[PDB]
Amino acid sequence: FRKNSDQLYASCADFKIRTYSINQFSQLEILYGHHDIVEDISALAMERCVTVGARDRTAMLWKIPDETRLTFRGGDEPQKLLRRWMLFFCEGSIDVVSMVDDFHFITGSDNGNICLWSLAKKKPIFTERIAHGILPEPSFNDISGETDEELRKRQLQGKKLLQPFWITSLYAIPYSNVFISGSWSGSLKVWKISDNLRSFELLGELSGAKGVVTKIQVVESGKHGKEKFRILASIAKEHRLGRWIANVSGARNGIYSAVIDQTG
Amino acid sequence: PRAPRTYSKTYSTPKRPYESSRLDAELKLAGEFGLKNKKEIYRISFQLSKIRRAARDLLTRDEKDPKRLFEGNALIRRLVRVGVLSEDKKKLDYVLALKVEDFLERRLQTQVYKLGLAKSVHHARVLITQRHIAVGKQIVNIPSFMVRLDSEKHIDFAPTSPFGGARPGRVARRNAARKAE
Amino acid sequence: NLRNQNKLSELLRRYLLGLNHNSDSESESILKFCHQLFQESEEKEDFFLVNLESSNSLLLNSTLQKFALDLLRNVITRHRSFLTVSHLEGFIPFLRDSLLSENEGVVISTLRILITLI
Amino acid sequence: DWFTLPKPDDNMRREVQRDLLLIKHRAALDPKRHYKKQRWEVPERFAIGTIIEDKSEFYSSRMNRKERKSTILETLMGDEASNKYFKRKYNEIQEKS
Amino acid sequence: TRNIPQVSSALFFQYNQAIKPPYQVLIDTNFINFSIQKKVDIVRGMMDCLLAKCNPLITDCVMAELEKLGPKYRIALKLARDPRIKRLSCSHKGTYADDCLVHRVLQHKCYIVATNDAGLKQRIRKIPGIPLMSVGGHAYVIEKLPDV
Amino acid sequence: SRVKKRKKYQKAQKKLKSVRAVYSGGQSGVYEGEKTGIKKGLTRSVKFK
Amino acid sequence: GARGGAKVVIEPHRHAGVYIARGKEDLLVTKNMAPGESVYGEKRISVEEPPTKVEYRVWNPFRSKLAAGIMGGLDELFIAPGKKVLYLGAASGTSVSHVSDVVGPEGVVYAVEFSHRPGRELISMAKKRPNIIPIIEDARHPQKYRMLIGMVDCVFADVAQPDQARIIALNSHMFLKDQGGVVISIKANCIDSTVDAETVFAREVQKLREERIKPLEQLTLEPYERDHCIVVGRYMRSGL
Amino acid sequence: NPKAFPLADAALTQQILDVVQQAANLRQLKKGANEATKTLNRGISEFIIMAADCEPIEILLHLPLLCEDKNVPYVFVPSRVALGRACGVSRPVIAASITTNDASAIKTQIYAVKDKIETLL
Amino acid sequence: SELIGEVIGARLISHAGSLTNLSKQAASTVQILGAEKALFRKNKGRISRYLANKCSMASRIDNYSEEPSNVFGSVL
Ligand SMILES: [Mg+2]
Ligand SMILES: [Zn+2]
Repeated sequence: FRKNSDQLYASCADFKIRTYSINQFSQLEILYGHHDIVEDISALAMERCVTVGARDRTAMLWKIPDETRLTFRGGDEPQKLLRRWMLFFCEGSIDVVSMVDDFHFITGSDNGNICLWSLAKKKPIFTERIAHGILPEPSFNDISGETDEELRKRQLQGKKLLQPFWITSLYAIPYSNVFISGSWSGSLKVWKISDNLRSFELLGELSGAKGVVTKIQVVESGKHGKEKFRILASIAKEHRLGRWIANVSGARNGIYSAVIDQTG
Repeated sequence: PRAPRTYSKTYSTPKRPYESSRLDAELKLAGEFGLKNKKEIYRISFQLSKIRRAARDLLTRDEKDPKRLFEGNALIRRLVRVGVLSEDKKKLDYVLALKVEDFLERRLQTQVYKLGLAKSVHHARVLITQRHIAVGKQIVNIPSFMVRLDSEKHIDFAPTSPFGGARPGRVARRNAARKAE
Repeated sequence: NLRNQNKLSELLRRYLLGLNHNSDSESESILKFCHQLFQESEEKEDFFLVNLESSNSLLLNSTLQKFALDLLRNVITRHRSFLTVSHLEGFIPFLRDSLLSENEGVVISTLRILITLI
Repeated sequence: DWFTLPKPDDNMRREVQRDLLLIKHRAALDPKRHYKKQRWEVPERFAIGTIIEDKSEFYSSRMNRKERKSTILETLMGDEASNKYFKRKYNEIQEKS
Repeated sequence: TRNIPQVSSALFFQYNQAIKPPYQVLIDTNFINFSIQKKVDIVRGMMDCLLAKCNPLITDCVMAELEKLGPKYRIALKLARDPRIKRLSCSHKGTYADDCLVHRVLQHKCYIVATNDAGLKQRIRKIPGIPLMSVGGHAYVIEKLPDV
Repeated sequence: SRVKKRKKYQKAQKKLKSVRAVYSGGQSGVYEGEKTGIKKGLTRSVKFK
Repeated sequence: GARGGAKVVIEPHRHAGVYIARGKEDLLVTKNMAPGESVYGEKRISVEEPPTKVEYRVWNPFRSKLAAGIMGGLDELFIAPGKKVLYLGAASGTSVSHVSDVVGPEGVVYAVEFSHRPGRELISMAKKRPNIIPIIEDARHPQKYRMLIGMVDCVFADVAQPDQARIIALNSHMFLKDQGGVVISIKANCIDSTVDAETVFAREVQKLREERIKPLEQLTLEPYERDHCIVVGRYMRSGL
Repeated sequence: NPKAFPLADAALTQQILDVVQQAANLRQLKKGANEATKTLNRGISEFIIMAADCEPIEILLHLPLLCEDKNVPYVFVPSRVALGRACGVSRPVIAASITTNDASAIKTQIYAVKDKIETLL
Repeated sequence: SELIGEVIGARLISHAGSLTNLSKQAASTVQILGAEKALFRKNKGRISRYLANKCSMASRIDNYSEEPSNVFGSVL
C-alpha cells in the first residue's frame, strides 16, 4: 500500500505489476518490464515503488507519474571478489526488498547477500555477504550408504557443498536508519544504517524466532521522545512460495513477537 | 510548394529470378517461415546485401581507422541488438558470415511460433494479424516485425485478446446465447 | 634496423653523460635505479577470420642492460663513496649474468666495472 | 565350421517350402504395408528360428503361448483381420475374372 | 554387387543447403592466368564477388599442373603458393586435374569450382548443387549460387 | 499465395523422402525391424576413385 | 512386428559373419558367441541344429553405428571372421560384442576405452567373450598399451572427440598392418558445430589423406542418425 | 575422486540454472531421476543436471553410467533445493534433463552452457 | 535384500541379468521385470508400483557402493 493513501500495488507471477484503487474498486494500470516473476514490491508516501525480479536479478524502481523505470543490477562475481581479497557464493536471485527512503532501498538475495542501493548509482553502494551465515553441512552418516566413515566424508567434498542461507524476509522502518532481516537460521538480525547512508552494521540479534520468517513488520507506541517498538514476524515451517526447504529442526507455525525499548 | 518527402524501394528483383536452385531456395524458405510471396525474401535479401556490402567496405579499410572503428562499432551494435549477431561474434568478419535465415528467424511470426503461443508458423501469422499478440504493452499486428533481444521475453497474449483474459469473441458468446435460448 | 640502433646508442650515451652532471648521481637513489634496470632487463577460428595481407625483446633487454652497467660504472668512479662492497654486493649476481650475455659490448661494460671493483 | 548354416534336406517338408513362398510374396499379405522391390530366391543354406524376447519386453513385444504356432502360416490364420482382408480381396478378383 | 550412389543429404532437390559462408573454392590452373590477365587478386576478387570470406584450395594435381608449365608462368606459381591458399592431398595416380576436380565435387558438396574451361564447366553443370565460379570481363562471376 | 506455398512445400517434403531417406525422429517404441525390407546386393556407397 | 513367439528364416549376409532374419519385418542378426544371454537386452533368435541349440542376437542399427553402416549398404567391411580388430572408443559391449561375434573364436577384438564407469561393464562383458581383450586406457597415448596389442588387420574408431583424426593416425601407424583396413564414424557436431555437416566430413577426409590412409568409402548413416557418416579407408604405409 | 564429479563452480552453476528455468517455461525440461533415465534411453537428452547433495548420492550415480555410454554431457550442481527452484516445481529436484529440439527459441543458450560442461569434463 | 527379501531380491537380479543392469533400468520397467512371478505382489496395484520404485531405489545404492550398508534399506 502506498503510505497514507488508497493506491495498492500488486505484483503477479505473469511478470507484470498491477495498480489498484481500493476506494474505487477498480484497476488503474498494468506495468510491464520484468523478465521473470515479480516476487516482492514495496511502496512509500510517493508513488515510487520498487520491485525485484527473482532469477532476473534486477531491482527496478518505477516512476508512475513519469511512466519511466530505473534498472539496478548487482554485477558481482566471486572471481574478482577473491582476487581483491588476495567462501563467496554468486548471486542467484533477489527475493526481498524494502525502501528505506524515497531515495534509497535494500534488497536481499538467495545467496545471503544484503545490498544497499541508491537511486543515483545503478550498482550497489554497499553489500553484506553471507549475512545469515552458511547452512549446516549434510550429515556424513546420511550422505552415502558406504560403511566406512572415511568414504562418506569424501562425499561431503569438504566445504564445496555448503550453501548460504536465504534472506526470506527483509523490512526497514520508513525513513529510519534501522532495518530487520530474517531467514530460517533461527534468529532475527537487526541492522543499523550509518548516518551518512553509505554503509550499515549489525546492531543486534533476536534468537526467539525458530522457523522460516515469511514476513516481518514493526509497530510503535508511546510518546515521541520515548517509543517502544514491537517487531512481529510470521513464522512457518515452509517457505511461502514453495516447500523446497528441508524441515528445520524445532520449527513451529506461529507469530513471533519482540518488544524493544529506547533508552540513553 | 511543400518540400518533397523522400522515399526508397525496400527490395530489388534478383539478377536471374528463374534459376532452379534459387526457386528451390525460395520454396524452402517460404515453407519454413510461412512467407506470403517472394517479395519478402527479396526484401530480406536486399537488406542483407546492403549490410554485407557495408561490412565489406569497412573491412577493406585499414584497421584503427576512425571511419572503420566508428561505423563498424555502430553496425555490430545494431546487429547484436536485433539479435542476428551474437555477443561472442562481435567482429565484421562474422557480419560477412550472416545469412538470410538469421533475419527470418527474428521475425515476430517465427518467434511466436517458437515460444509456443502458436502451433505453427501459419497459425502464428494468423494470430498476429488478428491482434492477439503484444510485445510488452503494445499490440503488434505485423508479421514482419523484428523482435529485439529484450523484447523477446515480453511476447505474450494481448490483454484485449479473448485468449488473454478478455471476454470471449463474438462467435463464442453468440453460440452461448443461442444455447441458452 | 642497425642504423637506427646506432642512432639510439648515441642518444643513450648522451643521456649517460647528462646523468654524470646530474645531482641525482650523487644520491644513493641512483644505485637503486640501476638495480631496477638490471632486474627489469632480466583452425575453425581462422576459417572465419578474414586475412588481407600476404623478435626485438632480446635487443630491448640488452640495451637496458647496457645502459645500467654503463651508468653504474660512471657513478662509482665519479663518487668514491659508493665504491664499497656493501653498496655493490647486490650487483654481483647481475655482473656474472652479464658476463655470459651474447652481446660483446655489454660484456665489455661488464669487464670495465669488474676492473673497477678488482 | 562355426559360421556355416545347415543345409535344407531334399524332399523338404511342405511347411518349410511354403514359408519360403510367404517371404517371397510378403508384399500382398497386408494392404497397408509395402516393401522394397526385390527378386527373392530360396537361399542355398538357411534355417528356421524362433525369437526370444527380453523378460522386460513381456507386455510390449511377446506373443502369448496359445497363439504361438509351429509355422508362420498358421499364425497368419490366427489373425482375424488379415483373414477378413483376404476373404474380401479374393471375392472381387473372382468377380472380375 | 550393384551400386547407385546415394543422393547427398546436403541437397534439397537442386538447392545445396550446405554451401554457406565462408566458402571453400577449388582453383583450376587456368583460373590463375585469367586472374592475373585481368589484374584481379584471387582472394579479394573472390571476396568481392560473393561478399564473403573465400578460402581457395589447390589440389596436388593443380599444383603439379603448374610446375610443368615452365619459367613463362612463374608469377602464377608464386601466387598459388600464397600462404592463405590451403593445399589438398590427392590419392589418384593420374596427375590430370579434370577428373580430380570432377571427382571431388561429385563426392563432397562443399566446393565452388573456379575454372574458365568450357569442357570442365560443362561437366560440372550436369552435377547438381555445384556452384560454378569463373572470371570474365573485369571480375569474377558466380553462376549457380542462390545466396547472392 | 501463402496457402499455395504451404501446400507446395509440404508436397515437396514428401518427395524428398522418395529421393533419399530423411531423419524422422529416430526410434519410437521397441525395434520392430526394417519394415520395408533389406536389399542384399545393393549398395548406396559413394566410392573414392 | 517381430514379436516374441514368431518365427523367422535366417540366411547368410553378403559380408561374412553377419546374417539376416526375414519375416514380416527383417532383422540384421549376428551369431551369438556366448549363447543364452543378452548384453544390452537385445532380442535373440534360437535355432535348432543337429540337437544343439545355437543362438543369434539382433543387431540394432539405432544403437550401434556399425550396423547402420551395413544398413546403408557399405560395399566393403574389413570386419570379417578370423580377423584381428582394434575397437577404439568401446564405451561398452553394445557394439563390441556384436563385432566380437563377427570375428568369431579365431579372431580377436581389442577394446580400448578411457572412462572407468563404462570400462567396468566392458570387463564383465569381456569375461563372457574370450576373444575380447579390454584396454581401459586413453586412446590418445597408444604407447601406454603397446604390449597388449599386436598387429590388427582393421581399426574401427567411434570415439566422439574433436581431434579424433590424430588418435586414429597414431594407433594406425603403430598397430595397423600394411594394406590394413580403417573404418571411422564421424559426428560433425563434436568436431565443429559452427560449420555444416558436409564440410566437417571434407576436412576429416583430408586429414586421413594427410595420414597416409587412402579413403575407399564414405557413407551417411541416415535415417538411423543425423549428422553421421562412416568413412572406410585402406592404409598405405609407403605413401598415399 | 569424490563420486559426485565434476562439480560446477558457483559461476557455472549460476549459468546452468538460468538455462534450466528457460527450458521449463518452454516445456523443454524433464524433471526427476527416472524421467532423465527415460530421455537417455530415447537419445533426446541435450544434457542432464544432478544435485551433489542428493540424500544419499548413490541414487543418481546410474545416470553418469548411461551418459558416458551415450556420450551426453553432464555436471553436478551443489544445491538440490536451488535446482528445484529453477525447474519451477514446489519440491526439490535431484535430476533434470534438457530435451533436444532443433527449433527451440533458446537454442543459443543451451549450446553456450553445453560447451562449458564438455570443457569441465 | 532387507527391503523385499533375499530370495525375491535374488530373483529380481536374475531377471535383470546383473545388479548393474537392474540399477540402470527405469522405475516402470523394474515393476514389469517382476511382473511374471508376482514378485512385488486398484489399491493393490498402487502398493506394487510404490514398492517397485523403492526396489529400484535400493538397487542403485547397492550397485554403486563399494561396501553397501543396510541403514538406508531399513528406513526405505
Ligand atoms: Mg480486439
Ligand atoms: Zn588430384
